[PDB]
Amino acid sequence: YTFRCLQMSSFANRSWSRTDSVVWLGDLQTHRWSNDSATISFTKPWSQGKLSNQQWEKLQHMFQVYRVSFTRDIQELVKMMSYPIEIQLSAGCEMYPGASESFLHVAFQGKYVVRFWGTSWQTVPGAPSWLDLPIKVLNADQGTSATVQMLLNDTCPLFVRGLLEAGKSDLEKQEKPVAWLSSVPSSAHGHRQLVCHVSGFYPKPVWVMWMRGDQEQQGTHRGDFLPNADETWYLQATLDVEAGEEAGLACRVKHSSLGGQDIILYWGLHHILDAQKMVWNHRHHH
Amino acid sequence: TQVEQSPQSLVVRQGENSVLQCNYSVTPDNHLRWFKQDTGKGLVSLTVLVDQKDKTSNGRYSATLDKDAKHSTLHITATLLDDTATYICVVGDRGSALGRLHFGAGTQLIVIPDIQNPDPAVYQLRDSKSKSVCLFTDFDSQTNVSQSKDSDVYITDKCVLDMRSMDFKSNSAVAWSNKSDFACANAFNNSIIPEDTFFPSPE
Amino acid sequence: IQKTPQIQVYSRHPPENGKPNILNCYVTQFHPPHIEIQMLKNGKKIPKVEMSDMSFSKDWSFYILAHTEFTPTETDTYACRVKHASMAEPKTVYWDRDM
Amino acid sequence: AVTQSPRNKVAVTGGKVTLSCNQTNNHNNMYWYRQDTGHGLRLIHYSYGAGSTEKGDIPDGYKASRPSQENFSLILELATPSQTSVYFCASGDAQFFGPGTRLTVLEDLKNVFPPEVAVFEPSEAEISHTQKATLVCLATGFYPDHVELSWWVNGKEVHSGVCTDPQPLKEQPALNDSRYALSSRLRVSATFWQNPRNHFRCQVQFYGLSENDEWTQDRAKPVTQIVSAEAWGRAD
Ligand SMILES: CCCCCCCCCCCCCCCCCCCCCCCCCC(=O)N[C@@H](CO[C@H]1O[C@H](CO)[C@H](O)[C@H](O)[C@H]1O)[C@H](O)[C@H](O)CCCCCCCCCCCCCC
Ligand SMILES: *[C@@H]1O[C@H](CO)[C@@H](O[C@@H]2O[C@H](CO)[C@@H](O)[C@H](O)[C@H]2NC(C)=O)[C@H](O)[C@H]1NC(C)=O
Ligand SMILES: *[C@@H]1O[C@H](CO)[C@@H](O)[C@H](O)[C@H]1NC(C)=O
Ligand SMILES: *[C@@H]1O[C@H](CO)[C@@H](O)[C@H](O)[C@H]1NC(C)=O
Repeated sequence: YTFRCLQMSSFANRSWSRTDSVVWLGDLQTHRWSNDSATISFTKPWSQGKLSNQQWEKLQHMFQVYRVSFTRDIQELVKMMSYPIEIQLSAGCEMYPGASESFLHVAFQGKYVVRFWGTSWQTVPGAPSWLDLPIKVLNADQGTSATVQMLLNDTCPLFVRGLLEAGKSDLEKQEKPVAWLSSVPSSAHGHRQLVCHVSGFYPKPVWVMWMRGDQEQQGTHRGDFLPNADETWYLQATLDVEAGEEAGLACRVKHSSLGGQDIILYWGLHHILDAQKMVWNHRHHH
Repeated sequence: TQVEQSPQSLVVRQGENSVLQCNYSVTPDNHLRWFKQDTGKGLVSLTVLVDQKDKTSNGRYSATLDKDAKHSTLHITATLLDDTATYICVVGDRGSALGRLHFGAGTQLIVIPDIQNPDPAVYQLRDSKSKSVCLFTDFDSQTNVSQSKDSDVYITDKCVLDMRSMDFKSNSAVAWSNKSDFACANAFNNSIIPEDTFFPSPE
Repeated sequence: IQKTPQIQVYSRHPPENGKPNILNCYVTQFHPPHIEIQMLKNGKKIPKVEMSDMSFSKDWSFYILAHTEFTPTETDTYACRVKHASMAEPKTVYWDRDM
Repeated sequence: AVTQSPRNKVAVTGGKVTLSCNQTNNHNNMYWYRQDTGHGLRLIHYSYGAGSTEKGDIPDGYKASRPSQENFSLILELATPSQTSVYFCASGDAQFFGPGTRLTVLEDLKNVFPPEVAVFEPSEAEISHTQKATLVCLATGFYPDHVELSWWVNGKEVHSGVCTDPQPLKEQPALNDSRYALSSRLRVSATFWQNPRNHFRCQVQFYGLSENDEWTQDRAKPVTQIVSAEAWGRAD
């Protein structure tokens, strides 16, 4: 389970800027913090973990000052290093079964430039040389360094471990996939691309293949894992066959939420009927 | 106005201890610095306080910091006449070059000399070039000199005079008038003067 | 560098003509993160569109999720229209259930 | 470390005034504050290195410039009464402060005057009563209050037994353009004053107009000058 705090900061000019961030434990969103807002918002009932109303308030205020501070710093760094500017900051820890490890990566205009490593900021190999001075300035602050180290070394792992027992439930929830078939013209003359749509499954790991009874098709392509709004997943597995060779193919879906009982969709009664309920005029088709 | 200093002006007997208060609301508060400003010259650093509950010492100077209360005090042990300056509290909002300094309006510390034997007297002095002044002098620094409640008459403030040759010190104030009929006897009767004050006749 | 967005339109449940459903528009791989996403039924905007908060991948590029409540037909069209600094004209990608 | 020039300056409304800072410390960050009673220092303009310049909290009326690591000028294009202050530049990464510049901007140069200086001889009564003798110096009728006062004995500046008021005082407290006066005391032993061989000189340095200042008025030009009065000892 990888826990990441993700910060988005935009600087349009000297006077206008905003910063927004969100927090992910695994693929679940736990917090959100908008520029419009004073405080960090929970997106789960258990987002506080095992910290107490006092402990969290202190950690919150800590962040509240940071956000104001980070803002003025960068504006000043820019006056030093003679807009528009985008900064991205990713920090957290990947929990091992032990034990763990931490990270605080910073990106500038889309590129990965700085990390916090050991007791200070350093520029990542192959970084621009103008950043040397800003890092020299930023490393002269003992106070930030101290608080950042505690955050990474002690505070972050002790927090996440709180979430993993508090969100025991929502993390180990199971959701059954629902699949359906369809096909589209291939890019090749007289071939057909067949689609097996799989939707609404959690957790993420899943097995989808095109079969011919025994032999699973080697031309089976797995698409990207796309998200649903309700924290479930979407995948499609496609197969290119020469038109008139669809007959005898089957989509097979293996996922932990079913147990032993797969979804085996055959190309041809069940199929025919579902293809009738999704008919349309085919504008526009790509 | 995030850094406020207390008290506004302080007055101590030469040899005694003096306490100076500083309250700030600057956020964040990385460090707090005390400066001395010798009237006419620039600022000069005495001490810095960093930790959440810090306490430093620069010989006779000693300072304390309490961030939880956002408060610092500067103590001076065995004040000297040299200590007559303005003391300025400055707070820094970062631990690096990017920080802004936040200055207090300062505390004005006047260190009055001790005078074990006064000789209160007012003398008339005549101009070396062919006009006179009145010199009020050798009173103790328990006396204050009021400024003239008269149009044409001028009176100065207390001034401390150190003859380091003999380690003898005295206070003095000059009054003069454009007007002719100006006796020295009634020149400082704007102030409360000691019962022993020596008024020599000029006639 | 100024990365250009990719648009993906897909439904939450198997599409059944005349049955309540949700349409997802996932926009990815763009830069800078300022973006404007509208969803259109028959070329006109939709009154209620829910957005997710924005994030980015391990490759630092931004993604976001727009979704709307809809019931499909044989005749009705649905598209996702994106405005962004890397495009001179706004891109429009129509829903294609067969994809 | 940190040098400033000039130390005293007198301007007219609408004149140009450059204030020069210089540092041999090799720092990057240079600052310009101004000091006024009840305020604490206030940032006008600051700098991160050669060729860079920045607005402080109160930069209105001021352009700054940093030609090199070493020098940081504050420029006043159109001087105004409001800009009467004491200015400090500082160098460093936090800071180290210069000895300050005192500037006055006046509505008109018409009322600027040098001091008249006079020494008053020690009272006989004081000699008999205390065995000590106090000379008293008196600088009068000068405007504005930019004066430095020293005591000189036998051709060498003394500090022992010297006094000067902290403040000048207005010769007419009610009037706003009033002239100023500053007193100073020098006390020595009777027998030291009773020696005719001894020489006493009061010196007042006054800051006024410079080389390139237009003066069309009738009276003598109230330039930056030294005015002195003097006395010798006597057995009587
Ligand atoms: C971080 C992992 C821990 C996570 C566990 C908690 C989970 C709870 C979830 C809540 C959601 C959180 C929102 C997500 C936020 C993203 C996390 C990123 C962490 C950032 C580290 C925070 C730094 C903390 C120290 C700080 O506030 N510094 C402040 C205040 O410091 C001042 O005040 C202090 C006391 O208040 C001290 O006195 C200090 O000496 C003084 O200077 C200081 O001003 C820092 O300089 C601010 C910047 C810090 C980040 C640097 C960014 C990298 C540099 C970019 C380079 C490119 C620029 C070139 C153009
Ligand atoms: C947090 O952990 C880091 C890494 O162990 C410590 O920081 C330094 O680690 C580097 C190697 O990356 C060493 O070379 C340094 O000497 C370490 N610093 C110190 C102070 O020894 C860091 O000390 C830890 N922080 C805390 C407070 O626990
Ligand atoms: C700063 O930039 C944004 C453009 O994204 C604009 O809305 C704002 O008005 C700008 N401010 C200035 C200084 O013009
Ligand atoms: C972001 O928030 C700050 C206050 O925390 C505000 O000053 C700034 O104007 C905001 N930017 C906008 C309008 O997006």
